[PDB]
Amino acid sequence: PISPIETVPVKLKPGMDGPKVKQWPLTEEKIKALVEICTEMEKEGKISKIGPENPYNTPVFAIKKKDSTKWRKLVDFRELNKRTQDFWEVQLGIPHPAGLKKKKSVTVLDVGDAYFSVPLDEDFRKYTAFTIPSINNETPGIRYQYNVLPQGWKGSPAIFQSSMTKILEPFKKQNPDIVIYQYMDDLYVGSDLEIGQHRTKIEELRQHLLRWGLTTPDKKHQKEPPFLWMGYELHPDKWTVQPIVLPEKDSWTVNDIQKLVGKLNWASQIYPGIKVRQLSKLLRGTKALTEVIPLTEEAELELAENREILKEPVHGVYYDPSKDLIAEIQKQGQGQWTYQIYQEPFKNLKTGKYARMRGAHTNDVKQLTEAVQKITTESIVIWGKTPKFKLPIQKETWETWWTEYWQATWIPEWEFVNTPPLVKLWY
Amino acid sequence: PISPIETVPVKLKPGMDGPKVKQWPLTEEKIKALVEICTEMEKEGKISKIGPENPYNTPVFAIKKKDSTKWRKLVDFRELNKRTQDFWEVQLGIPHPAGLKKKKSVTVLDVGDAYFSVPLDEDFRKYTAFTIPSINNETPGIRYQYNVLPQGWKGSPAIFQSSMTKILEPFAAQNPDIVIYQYMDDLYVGSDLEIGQHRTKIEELRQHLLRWGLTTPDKKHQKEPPFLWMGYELHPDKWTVQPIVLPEKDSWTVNDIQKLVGKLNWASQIYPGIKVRQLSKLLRGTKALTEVIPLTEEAELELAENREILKEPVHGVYYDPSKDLIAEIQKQGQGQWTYQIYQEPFKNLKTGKYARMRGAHTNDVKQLTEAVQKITTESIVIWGKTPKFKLPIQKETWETWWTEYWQATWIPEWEFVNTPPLVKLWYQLEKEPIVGAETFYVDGAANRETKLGKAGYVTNKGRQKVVPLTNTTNQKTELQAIYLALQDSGLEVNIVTDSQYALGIIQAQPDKSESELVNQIIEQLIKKEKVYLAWVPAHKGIGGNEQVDKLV
Ligand SMILES: Cc1cc(C)c(Nc2nc(Nc3ccc(C#N)cc3)nc(OCCCN3CCOCC3)n2)c(C)c1
Repeated sequence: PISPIETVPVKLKPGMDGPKVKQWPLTEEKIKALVEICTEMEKEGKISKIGPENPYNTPVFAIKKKDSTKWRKLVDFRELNKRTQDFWEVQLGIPHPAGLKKKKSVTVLDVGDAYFSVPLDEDFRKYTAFTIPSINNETPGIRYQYNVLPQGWKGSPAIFQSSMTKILEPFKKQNPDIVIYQYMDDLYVGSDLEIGQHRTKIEELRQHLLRWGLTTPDKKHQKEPPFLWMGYELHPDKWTVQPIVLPEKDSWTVNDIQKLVGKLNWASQIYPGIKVRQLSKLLRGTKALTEVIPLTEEAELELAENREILKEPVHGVYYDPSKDLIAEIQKQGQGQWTYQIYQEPFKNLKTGKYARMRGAHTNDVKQLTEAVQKITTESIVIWGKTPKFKLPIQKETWETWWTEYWQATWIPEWEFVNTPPLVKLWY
Repeated sequence: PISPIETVPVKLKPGMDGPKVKQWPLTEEKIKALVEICTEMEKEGKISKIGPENPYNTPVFAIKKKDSTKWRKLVDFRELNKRTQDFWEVQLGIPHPAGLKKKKSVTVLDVGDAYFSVPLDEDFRKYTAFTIPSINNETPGIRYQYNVLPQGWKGSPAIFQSSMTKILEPFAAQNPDIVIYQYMDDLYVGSDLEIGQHRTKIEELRQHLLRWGLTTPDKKHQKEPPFLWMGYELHPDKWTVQPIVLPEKDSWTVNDIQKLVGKLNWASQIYPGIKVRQLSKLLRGTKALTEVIPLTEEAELELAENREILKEPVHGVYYDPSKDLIAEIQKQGQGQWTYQIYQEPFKNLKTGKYARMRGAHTNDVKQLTEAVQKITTESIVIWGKTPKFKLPIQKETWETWWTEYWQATWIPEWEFVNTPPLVKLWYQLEKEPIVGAETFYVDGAANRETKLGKAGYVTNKGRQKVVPLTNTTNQKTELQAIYLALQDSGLEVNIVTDSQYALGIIQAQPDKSESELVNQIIEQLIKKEKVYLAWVPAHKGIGGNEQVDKLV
């Protein structure tokens, strides 16, 4: 493509040097795929080899987007983002529609191929350097830097925003009810249409974007495949902050009423208007744990009142756009995971529960990875930004295998926890 | 001895300027010694004279070694180094021999002038200027620059490897069979070509390099293969560690123990069963180099154990990509582990161990899991794949644990090895309380000042006991109360405690610990048939709590 307007001048935060991040070691298989991909990109002007005078580095990974046959390069621009986008969230920020979360169906479209046309600022190219590593330190890595807007960079859709809103406008006029939102490499398209028409309307957009130059390889063929559900089609109407259920038993043992209640007494840190005392008067006899204790009048009156009080959500819990989002996840067994998204402790902006299957075909790391992506997509749709996870996993075993079931293009901030709670079935 | 290599463009740190430091006192007659070197360097085009205009002088030194037939002189560039840009960092680690492939023949070439053979960027040479001051009254001294990569300079290492790499490309592309490794001023060439063609090919490579001003030798090595490379010993069919010696003393300084634990770690890559438990537990604190540390009794057995291993020599085999990559782990009881990596029954590619100094309450299955983690990383570095594991654990015991553990855990394909000591689960807490079993409402309390406390219990059978405590803390009494209930109860027992801490230790199912109390409790839990531990809010609880808590 012809070089358009000269390269958009890109500056960074005052006194912030480029990213200098070490390159994770990779399998031979991945280095091979990374090599093919890069000599193919270099062959197309997208990237160029660099010298020892470029001291910066940004990690690279080989994932499998279609995971069918061919690989896909995933640059991790988390560090460079923090060093540039913080002044490209300000200088060129894309506005986040608060209505996207209310649409009946939201489809995600990868439009990452768009950027590969536009040149990047010559003076800025240096900071996009990445290294294809060598096994056993045989050869110093293969070093490239970008010549066009890199995928994974937040600064790319910011620079491409005008061109994108222009391509989209003649579709937004025909369909004024459809909310379209560009987060990085993806468009989030949400309509209140019925499922059948919503997909037909997405295909109209795919073809519209195509006859203006943009490809969107995520579709494959809808005609004749084997049994396989779509990659991404969300329904944010379901997404709320779920209430915590108390055990429904026909009779109660001391132990039952002692494991009481499912986060009560700590729920008093979430729902402050709770009295447990007239339930604590139901034992006081140094009883055998397995002994059955009958209900009294005042005991039921502090249960029924402490039950409908949990189905009435917290008050004063609002989103703070200056505070980062925090997502904690708890492994629950039986192929199930519970999570919470918050900013200040016990003030939950969102809670949900991921569920894969009964088991015997899916391991922990796969589940957690899918859960982190699943949560992150909720965070994007809802607040326009991603959370910082506190993962129930050893650091190195995540840093080894996270890229194995990672189908997403963005990457959230990690963090690893070491102390388990008693708050397992408290959720 | 220089070449028309494309120089690499170099900048200074954005706001900085060239170094304008000097040296006033001189070294007497050692000035003309620096003259003889410079003119001979100038004639070779390495340096160039210049008049003192817009100069950035850099201090100059001269130094002879013992019986030096030829003097050697060099410039301290630390100030300039602080002012020049950062580069792409040179080779982090080194290629580990266990992951090299065997060849019919290998050669090693030492590049001559190395740094002075590669030109320096023109617009940057102004900053490498230095002076040769003569006599007094500030008479016009001799001032030069550098036309090539200066010896000590910050950019010399990375620029050289960049040049060398570019220079090898028109030969590597004329020789796909030959593989070449670069490393510092060294070059390590190998091939499966028959020794005739290989000797010719090495000679072609030399003549290539020589026409690019890089001098290389025809016969230089003071010692032939095996190669005394990097603490290693590389033979044509095997690799091993360059011989190390564990020195014997009567008194041990921290530095000497610092050296010893390093020489042992460096040996642990091939010599199986090396231990650094009590030898490292001495360097825990307080750290002071010249301080003399008394050698403990257990630390002396360990050293004796390691000496017995280091006695006879052991070697490792190289990598065959066509054959499986197996790794097997053995437990060594005291929190330490060992592993071997191999493709063949009687030879190892390498060995190694796992530290495990995390926390004060740990578990055998978790430790094993961390070992599989450490090895998978090491495998991915050296060979670029993950090994098939051979592990001393039943699949029932593994399955039970990861299903029960709060963290996510993953483990690649692994097979059980019946060879003891096995990794078991020495006890499992009941998930539900036990009908017919006595209930022990325990609680422990203490004073953080008097350091006195009480550990007691009260049961549903009406039984009660309270034991006084000294030298204790609220966390010690909270566990002592549990331990007491176990002592006094039958083969099945329900225990109720008000301590998140206590329940925390027990529910972690540790089989070993660094607390004698916790270990004793473990012994009881193994001996009991069924144990259910239950939690209850401390302050506002049932009422059987403050019955022994209000005693303190
Ligand atoms: C001190 C030193 C000396 C040399 C020559 C090397 N290089 C080197 N060593 C070996 N092993 C060896 C060492 C010493 C002796 C003796 N005597 C016999 C075999 N195999 C290769 O080359 C292996 C090439 C494998 N491939 C081929 C292409 O894909 C990438 C890697 N390169 C090294 C790494 C260190």
